Amino acid sequence: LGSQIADKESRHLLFIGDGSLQLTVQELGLAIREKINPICFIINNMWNYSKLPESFGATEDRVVSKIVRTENEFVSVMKEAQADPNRMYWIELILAK
Amino acid sequence: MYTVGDYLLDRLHELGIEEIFGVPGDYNLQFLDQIISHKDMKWVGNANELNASYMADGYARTKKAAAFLTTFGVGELSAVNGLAGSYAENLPVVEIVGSPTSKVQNEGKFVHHTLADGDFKHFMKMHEPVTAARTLLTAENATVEIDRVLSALLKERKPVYINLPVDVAAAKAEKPSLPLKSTSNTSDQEILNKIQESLKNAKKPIVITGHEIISFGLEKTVTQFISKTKLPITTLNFGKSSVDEALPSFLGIYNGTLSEPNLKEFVESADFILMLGVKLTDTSTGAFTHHLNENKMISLNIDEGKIFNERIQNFDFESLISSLLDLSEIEYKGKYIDKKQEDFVPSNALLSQDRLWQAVENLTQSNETIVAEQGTSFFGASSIFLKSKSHFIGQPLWGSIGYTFPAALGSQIADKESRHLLFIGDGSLQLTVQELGLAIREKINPICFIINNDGYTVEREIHGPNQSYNDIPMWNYSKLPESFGATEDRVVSKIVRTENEFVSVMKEAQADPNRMYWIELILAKEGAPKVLKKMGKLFAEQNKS
Amino acid sequence: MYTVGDYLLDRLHELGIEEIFGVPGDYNLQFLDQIISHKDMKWVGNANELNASYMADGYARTKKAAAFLTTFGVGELSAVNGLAGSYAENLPVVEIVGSPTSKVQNEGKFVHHTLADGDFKHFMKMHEPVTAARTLLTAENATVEIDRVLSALLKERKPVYINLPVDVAAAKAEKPSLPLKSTSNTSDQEILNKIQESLKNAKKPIVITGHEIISFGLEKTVTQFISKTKLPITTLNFGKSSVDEALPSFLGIYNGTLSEPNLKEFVESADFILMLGVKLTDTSTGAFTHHLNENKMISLNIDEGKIFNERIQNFDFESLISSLLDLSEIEYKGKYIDKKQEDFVPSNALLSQDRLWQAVENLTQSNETIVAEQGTSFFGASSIFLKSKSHFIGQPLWGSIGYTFPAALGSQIADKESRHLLFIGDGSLQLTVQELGLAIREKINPICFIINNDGYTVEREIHGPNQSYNDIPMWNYSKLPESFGATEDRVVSKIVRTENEFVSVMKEAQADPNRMYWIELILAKEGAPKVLKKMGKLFAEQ
Ligand SMILES: Cc1ncc(C[n+]2csc(CCOP(=O)(O)OP(=O)(O)O)c2C)c(N)n1
Ligand SMILES: Cc1ncc(C[n+]2csc(CCOP(=O)(O)OP(=O)(O)O)c2C)c(N)n1
Ligand SMILES: [Mg+2]
Ligand SMILES: [Mg+2]
Repeated sequence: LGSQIADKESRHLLFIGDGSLQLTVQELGLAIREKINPICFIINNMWNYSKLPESFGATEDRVVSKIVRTENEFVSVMKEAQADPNRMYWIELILAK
Repeated sequence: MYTVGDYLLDRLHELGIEEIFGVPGDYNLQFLDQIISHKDMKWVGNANELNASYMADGYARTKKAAAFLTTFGVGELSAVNGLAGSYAENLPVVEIVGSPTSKVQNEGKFVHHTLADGDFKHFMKMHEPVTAARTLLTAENATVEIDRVLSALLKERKPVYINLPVDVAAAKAEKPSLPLKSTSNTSDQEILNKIQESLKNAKKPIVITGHEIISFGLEKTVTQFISKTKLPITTLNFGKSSVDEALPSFLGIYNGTLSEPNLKEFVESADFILMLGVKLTDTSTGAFTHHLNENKMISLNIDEGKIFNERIQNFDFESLISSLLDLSEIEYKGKYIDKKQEDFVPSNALLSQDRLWQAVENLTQSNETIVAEQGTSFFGASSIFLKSKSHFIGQPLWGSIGYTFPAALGSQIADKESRHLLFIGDGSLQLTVQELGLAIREKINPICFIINNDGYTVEREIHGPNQSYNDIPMWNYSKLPESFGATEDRVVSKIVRTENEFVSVMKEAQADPNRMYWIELILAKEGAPKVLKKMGKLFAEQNKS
Repeated sequence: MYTVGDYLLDRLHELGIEEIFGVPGDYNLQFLDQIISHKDMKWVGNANELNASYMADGYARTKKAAAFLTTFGVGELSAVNGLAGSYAENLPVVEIVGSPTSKVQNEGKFVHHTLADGDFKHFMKMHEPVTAARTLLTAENATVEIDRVLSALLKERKPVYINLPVDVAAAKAEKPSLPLKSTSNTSDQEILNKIQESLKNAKKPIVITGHEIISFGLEKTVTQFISKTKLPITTLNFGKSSVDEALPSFLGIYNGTLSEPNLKEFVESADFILMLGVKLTDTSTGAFTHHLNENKMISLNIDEGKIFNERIQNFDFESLISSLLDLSEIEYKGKYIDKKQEDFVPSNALLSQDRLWQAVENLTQSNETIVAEQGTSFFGASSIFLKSKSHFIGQPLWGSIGYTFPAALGSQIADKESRHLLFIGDGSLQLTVQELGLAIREKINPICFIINNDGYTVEREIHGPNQSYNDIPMWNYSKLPESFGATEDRVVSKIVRTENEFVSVMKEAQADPNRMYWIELILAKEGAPKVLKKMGKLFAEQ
């Protein structure tokens, strides 16, 4: 988030595990307030993080929430996210095996 | 000791100028020494002054300020045409003119580079209609005058002229403490609200940006404005790249009835038009076949602007544009046009005009500057959609052929990180070819395409297709670098006839950032881009006896 | 139909103009057709407008009138420097500028080649200080205006400017019946007598002629004047060849204290000076070290004159000179100085500057024109004695480098019977090289010497000998014709390093009148003519 604020011109892509995100998740508040637009991928594997932005008061005009399970879904959401520089993306990846 | 020369150069540094172009003469030597000694400034000497002025122009386009040095009389009058073109298209170029010692000027002697009438004031007078400010420096007025004219450059971004007598350059002065350069008593605030109110209300708005945006280096501002709002945007070819064409709300180039139908219909059916830094010229409006209803339009320019046919006098162009970012609750929720872009599949077919530009569009990459000379090149190239973070240089208002060669080189020097692609016709290259020397010396690496169609095709399309005045001597263009002293480790020379060859050489060139490419394209004389088939008939119609 | 365009061209024919130079543009295309149609006029299109203007200048020098065509804005402003130089050295050049239709100009449209301010009058205004007359033609005023400005050209032999809108060129007009264009007479008669009386009395007179003689094509008059009288004569370098240098009473070039001592002493000890068409400039008077006492001098110029420090305003320059033939009983019985004609003996020694010009002087032939660019070339070449019926082109007042290349070509076209020898430096050739194309197309046969001394030597001699701004990118000059599409049956390329090589190539070139010669001379960067060793120190002083 800090880095993203440091350079608005560089689109940040975050890859964090659900376990770790829990430790600092509260900064989701700041993300919403500061209207910054990173692409956050939260890899699964204990709470239901998908609907976290909504809890922190974000609307679909601010944060877009996704769940990805397949390859097609992944490709689609990646392109969709990169295509939209004006919103933050909150993407839950479910990895196989 | 610190001198007037030093002062001028430090001031030029503050404008962001890192290279000065031009040609030595006896009356500008010595100041030339001062340029050398300044470590933050590099001398890039041209073959001729006209080329220098064109090169400074191109430099200004990219660096956002430029300067070149000539010698009194022969130098300045050689460059006047390029300076004229810098005035016409509004580029911030300083011309420095080294002149004889004030002792000689006052004694009114018949010295070289004069009319032997002892008058030293003719040439500055001749520069009146093509400069925003001019000055003949004295030891006394120097600092004031330098600051006056450089301020005017900042204000208007039009070229300015400084006559620097030998002895005046060597005269004492103190380092500048205060920097160079209100709100129009915030009369800009009313305008912003009217723009904002109009934009909130519009069911289908169009932003049209133009050359003046480039003049002030506001491209990134505009791009960021369009990005957040998602407002539909088009540019004229006079100001191509005043926005990032890769944005999803960029429609293409609006050029009167020569526009692609969908864009034409979008623009001309809009309920609100916001024109920023635009001038409607014959070549940029499809021979004045534009339909931009003034009653639903707010236009802003450097000098003036209009709110729904009501002229405003009093505002600050630069910050007014900048303020567009602080508008709010602007978001376009409508559709655009079908930006369906296809893929080029080459064959062994000989290279045609339309196919060339199709290939160029498909093969162009990001972080590139595209320079196109008047003629087939401009007509074809200007219609291309650029990749992200790309730039375009064309001169469709002033329209001086030969320009793009030096200009390309200047621009390339201005930003080493942006790969320049030059498209110049055989006819035009002949005007300014000598700068090939500089290209080799400066070890810059542009990709030059020379369109050899055995003459002035655009002229052949306007009038006299078969007349001898449209033929030019046929040089062997590919063998030019060798003549000018280039080796294969500096310049790569090709001749291209087919589509496959073209694709291959394009990729090969873009793949090698460390060498300049000199590519001779063989197109037919009869061959012209679709756009020009029409526009040539329209030029003839303008010039009907 | 007969048109305004036709009128202009017929008028131009009467001035003796047989070729028109320039560069096409949309606003001059239709008139360009008219040039083609006229069988008595040939279009010779250049690469750029500046080159065109230089080429028209050179043409004027020889043909005694010239014209070139440009397009509004971009064309005319490119050429302005060359036109300026035509004003400065007083050459009769017509610039025709094709402009948009009067309909477009009146509606004040933002059309190409304008500042998008709807003003069509800027560029003509910019031409004010470097033209003797200008006009923006209309359908109504055309014939009158063409005649007005072409008359001014005849009067002053300075360049003139005609703005020709597309539609105005196509507008109906009648063929001219009267030819193109006196007052002062009693003061002409007085002057002639004063000249004649002074000449009969002088125990040691000197005639000094200058550029204005060339301007009016009075060279033959002057030569015939000097021949009958046997009067001592010298020219400045500003007007070299205003007399036949082969005459026995021609002393050499007077150039202040840089003059050869004997000439210097002759001129400056004269008891009577007759200066015709002369202007004293820094470069033509050895940095103003001339000593021409005004009290023993009658000077005549186009614009004004002096009889022993008494200004005249009222006279006709041309016929006043012509009248010098109708004097009587003038015959000089005194001595001259000394023409130490010594054959050049070449060795395998590398080519030096002083040796070059010695060789050129010895090897030059009759019926030749010598063109020399500012720099080592001008300094060396201007001091040469030309052979009989020879000519010289140099531009020491305006002093625009690059000039001599196009100018040489124009002059060569002007008189196919005079073999041109061009001496241009590497530095200068870079400005105007593109005209090599035209040279090949027009199948003209000049002998071009390129003095490759690896930069601007003259600048190196004034200031900053080792500075980077005095270096130029080094081209392979000999390989230039090939690049521009010449074959060996059109252009012969040489590289010369030694004296023997030079002599050989000179003779070989002069022996072959059917091909152009492209000769690259290798001189050292430090090497400069004796004249320049001094004159360079004096430029620095200024
Ligand atoms: C149009 C123009 N630009 C610049 C100058 C300044 N200038 C005068 S002589 C000269 C050097 C030319 O050198 P070159 O042609 O190599 O001759 P060299 O003295 O080396 O034989 C220069 C740059 C000028 N006189 N005219
Ligand atoms: C300085 C200048 N001189 C003349 C013109 C007139 N003019 C405009 S385009 C053109 C022909 C360009 O021919 P070329 O570069 O060969 O283009 P192409 O054949 O690719 O159309 C001419 C002569 C001009 N615009 N600018
Ligand atoms: Mg072409
Ligand atoms: Mg040289």
